[PDB]
Amino acid sequence: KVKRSRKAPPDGWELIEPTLDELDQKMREAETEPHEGKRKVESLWPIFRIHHQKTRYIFDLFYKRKAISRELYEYCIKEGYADKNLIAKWKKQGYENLCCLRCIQTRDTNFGTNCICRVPKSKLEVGRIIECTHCGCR
Amino acid sequence: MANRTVKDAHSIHGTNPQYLVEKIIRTRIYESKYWKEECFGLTAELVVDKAMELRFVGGVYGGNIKPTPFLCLTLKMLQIQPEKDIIVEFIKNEDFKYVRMLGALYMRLTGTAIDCYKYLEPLYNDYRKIKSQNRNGEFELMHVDEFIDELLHSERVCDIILPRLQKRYVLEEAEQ
Amino acid sequence: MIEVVCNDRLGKKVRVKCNTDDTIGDLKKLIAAQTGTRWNKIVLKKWYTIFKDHVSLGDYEIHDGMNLELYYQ
Amino acid sequence: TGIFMHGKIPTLKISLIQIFRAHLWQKIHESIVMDLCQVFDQELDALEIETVQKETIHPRKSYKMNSSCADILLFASYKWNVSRPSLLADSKDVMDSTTTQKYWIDIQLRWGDYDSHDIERYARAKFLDYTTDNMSIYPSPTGVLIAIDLAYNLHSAYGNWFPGSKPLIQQAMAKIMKANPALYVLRERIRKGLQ
Amino acid sequence: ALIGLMTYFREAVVNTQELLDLLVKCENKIQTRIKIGLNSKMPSRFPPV
Amino acid sequence: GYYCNVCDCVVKDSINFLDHINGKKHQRNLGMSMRVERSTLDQVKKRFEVNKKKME
Amino acid sequence: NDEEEYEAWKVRELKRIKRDREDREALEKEKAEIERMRNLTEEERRAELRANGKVITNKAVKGKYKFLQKYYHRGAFFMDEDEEVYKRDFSAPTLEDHFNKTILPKVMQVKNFGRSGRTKYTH
RNA sequence: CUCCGAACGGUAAGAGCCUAGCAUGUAGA
RNA sequence: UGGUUUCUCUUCAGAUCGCAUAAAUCUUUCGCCUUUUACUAAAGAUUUCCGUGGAGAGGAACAACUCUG
Repeated sequence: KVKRSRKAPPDGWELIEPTLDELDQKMREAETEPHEGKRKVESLWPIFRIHHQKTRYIFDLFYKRKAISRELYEYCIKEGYADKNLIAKWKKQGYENLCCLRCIQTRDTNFGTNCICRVPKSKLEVGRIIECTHCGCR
Repeated sequence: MANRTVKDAHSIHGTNPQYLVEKIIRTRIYESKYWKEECFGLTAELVVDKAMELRFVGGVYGGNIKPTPFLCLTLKMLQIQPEKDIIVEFIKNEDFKYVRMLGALYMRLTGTAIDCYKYLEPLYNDYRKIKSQNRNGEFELMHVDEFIDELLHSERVCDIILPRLQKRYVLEEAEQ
Repeated sequence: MIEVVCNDRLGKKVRVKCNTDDTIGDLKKLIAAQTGTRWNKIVLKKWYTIFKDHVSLGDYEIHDGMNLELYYQ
Repeated sequence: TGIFMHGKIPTLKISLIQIFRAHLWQKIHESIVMDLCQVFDQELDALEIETVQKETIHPRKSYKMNSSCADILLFASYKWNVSRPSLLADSKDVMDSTTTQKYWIDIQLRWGDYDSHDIERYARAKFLDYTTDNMSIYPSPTGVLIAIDLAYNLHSAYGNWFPGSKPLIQQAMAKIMKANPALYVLRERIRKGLQ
Repeated sequence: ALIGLMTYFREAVVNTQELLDLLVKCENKIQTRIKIGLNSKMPSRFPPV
Repeated sequence: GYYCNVCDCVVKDSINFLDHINGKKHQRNLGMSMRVERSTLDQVKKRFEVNKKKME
Repeated sequence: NDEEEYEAWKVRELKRIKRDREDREALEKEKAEIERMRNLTEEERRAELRANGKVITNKAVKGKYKFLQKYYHRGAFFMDEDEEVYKRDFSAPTLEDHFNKTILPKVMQVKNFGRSGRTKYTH
C-alpha cells in the first residue's frame, strides 16, 4: 500500500512494519470477500474487526508497552494505521474495550440510547446471546 | 429460461453473472437459432457435449448481430455458473483445442485476478491453430498462443470487457 | 462533400461530413469521432436496412442532408 | 407496398393507398417474375439452360427491403462459365471467372425519389450488400439483381453475368418495362388519380 | 396582390430598401405557410421548383 | 404452422414452437426451468472421458 | 508442419518476452527522455539545436469558410489513432455554403424561424 | 472569417395464437 | 484579568457582507416567429443555491503554555 506522504518515516516504523502489513493484508482479503453467507450487515463485521485490532496494536505500543516513539505515533495516525477518535474513546476509563465507534453514537438508535455492545453481561438479562448489529460484537 | 440457470449459487465480480457481456450483444444472442435449441436444456455434462462439437472462435458476424456458438456456449456457461473444479477441468483437458479456449473465456471473465494469471500462463505454450470467424463472416486462422495472448492483452476480445486487478508488473511486486 | 447527419434517438444527433466516393467504413470512423463509441460497434439502419461495411456512399445515392438512424451493436 | 413516406404528409399518404389499392404491387413482382421466366423458357435451348425451375418465395418478399432471396433461378446444363460482375450496360464484359452450374436472378422493385434516380448505382449497391453480408437464403456462386424503378420507370441490373444473357436480358427488359400487363394497370391508376 | 403593387410602383419598389425587406419577409412567410399545409414536420430545405 | 403435442396448440415461429412445448402451463411438472448442476469431479470428468472414448 | 509450428511459437514467445521487457523499460525510457530533454535545455545549445520537428498525429490541414459556412468541428473523441479519414481538410461547402452569400440583399443566416443569436462576427 | 440547436406537431386503425426483465415480504392457529 | 483549537445551534447582516458571480420567477422591451418548450439581452425587484461575517450555549485535544495588560 502507498503511504501517501513520501516524507521519510522515522525510526520504529521498521519495527512495526510486518505487524501492520499482516493486519492490512487481512483487511484487504476481508474487503474482497463476497456478499454470500452474510445476511444483511454481517459483511461489515470483519471490516470493523480488522479495524479494531489495528487500533489496539498502536494503542498498546503507545500507552501499554510505551515502546513506540511519539513521532512514529503521530505518523501512524496521519497515514491511517489507527483512527484518532478510536484512541480518544479508549483513553477514558468508562470505555476501554468498546466494539465500534458507531455503537457509542447517541443519535444512532431509534429509541435514543446506546447499543448492547456497551453493556456488561452482569447488568444485562440472563438469557441473551445477542450481538450488536451496528458494531459487530459485544 | 433466460434470467439465470441457478437460483442462488454465486455472483459475478461486479454484477449478475448473466450481465457480464454487453447488453447489445446479450439481447441478440438471446434470440438465436443455436441459442434456442440449447437454452431449453443445458447441464454440466451437456455443456461438455456441445462445446466439443463446435470448432470456431469468434463473436458476432454479419449485418445483424449473429453470435458464434463459442460466444453462445460462453453465455450458457456463465448463466449456469459451474464450480471452479469444472472450469479447471475444461482448461486442462486436451480432448479439443476449442475446449481449452472455451474454458479460458470463462476464466478471464469471472475468475479472480491471481487465478487468471495462474491458469492462462500454461496456455501460452500451445502451438496449435484454430479457425476464427472474422467481421465479414470469413474464417481466419489463429494460433492457440495468439488467442491466449489476446486475453492477457488489452480489452478488445469479441464482446468481452473485464480488466484485471493490476498489470503483470504491479502483481510482480506483491506475488510471483 | 455531403453532410450526413447521423441523428439517432435520445439526443445523439451529430453531423458527419464525408466524401461522395468515401466508403461506409470511413463514415463510421467519422460518426464515432463525434458520438463517442467504438466504430466497430455502430450499425447504421434505415427501416430495418442494415448497411454493409464495404459499399461506398456514392452507391446508396446518399446526398447532402440525408440523415441516418444510428444504432449500436 | 414498400413506398417510403418520410413526413406525416396526410394528403399524399392516402393517394398512394388509392393507387396501390388491392394486392397490385405484389402482383407486379409476380408478373415480372412470370414474364422473365417466359422469355427464359423460350430461349432455354440455345442458352444451355437445363430447366427454368423458379421456386416459391415468401409472399411479402418484395415488401421486405432487408432480405433478397432467389426468385427466378435457372439451372445451367454443363460447362457453364460465369463472367465478371458488371452492370446491365457495360459492354466491356469479361468471362474470366469461376465456372458454376446454378445461377439465380433476384428481382427487387424500388419506388424511387428525386435523389434516387441513379438506378444503375442502386442496382450495384443492392447486389453487393446482399451478396456476402446478407444472412439471406441465396445460392453461392452468382446472381442477378434485375431492379425496376417504379417511379422513374428505369430498368437496370448488376451482378455476374452469363454468356449470351447480356443481350438476352437487355432485350427482355425492354419488353418488361414497356407493354407489361402489370405496368399498364399501374399507369392507368396514376392517370386516373391525376386526371 | 403583387402584380397590383409592383406595376403601380415600378420605379418606387426598386429605390426603397424598406419595401424590398417587406417582400423578402412575406415571400418567405408564404413559402413557410404553404409548406405547413402539405406536411407539419418543419422541413429543412423545401425545393423551390 | 407448427403443432404442439403436449400443449395442444399451433404456433408459426420456430422458437415459439419450442417454447410452447417447454415453458408453458403443461410444462410445469414436465422438465421445468429450474435446472441443477452436476458433480464437478464425478459427472463432469466422466463426460469428458466418454466423449474421448466415443470419438476415438 | 510440427517443426515449423515450434519455430513460430518460439518466435512469438521471444517477441512476447521482448514486449514484457520493453514494457518495464518503457518506464525507464520515460525517465531517460525527461533527463535528456532537461539537459538539452540547460547546457546543450542556446537556440542552436532543436533535433526534432512538428510531429502531430492528426494533420492540421484547414481552409477558409467562404462567407457564412458553419463551424464544422471534427470532434475531439479519437485523436490518437491517426487514421486517413480524418486528414481531409474539412472546409468544403456541404449543403448551403455553395452560394456566395454576397449578392443576397442584406443577410440570410438561418431562414427557419429560430434566429436567437444576432451576430455577424466583425465586432 | 470559425455563432456548432434539440424535442412535440410523426409512423396509426384490428382480429386469433405464442413467449417474457418485473413486485409484496403481514396479523391469524 | 487567566484557553490555542475544533464540531454542533440562535440572531441581525446594508461592509466590493462576494477584490468573483450562477439559475429560476414577476412587470415592461427587441429579434426571429409556425403549435409550444428549450430561445437573444436591455431595465427594475423576488426567491433558491455555492459561501461568509460579531455574539451568548454544549463536547474533544497539554489547558495549562502562563497570552495581553
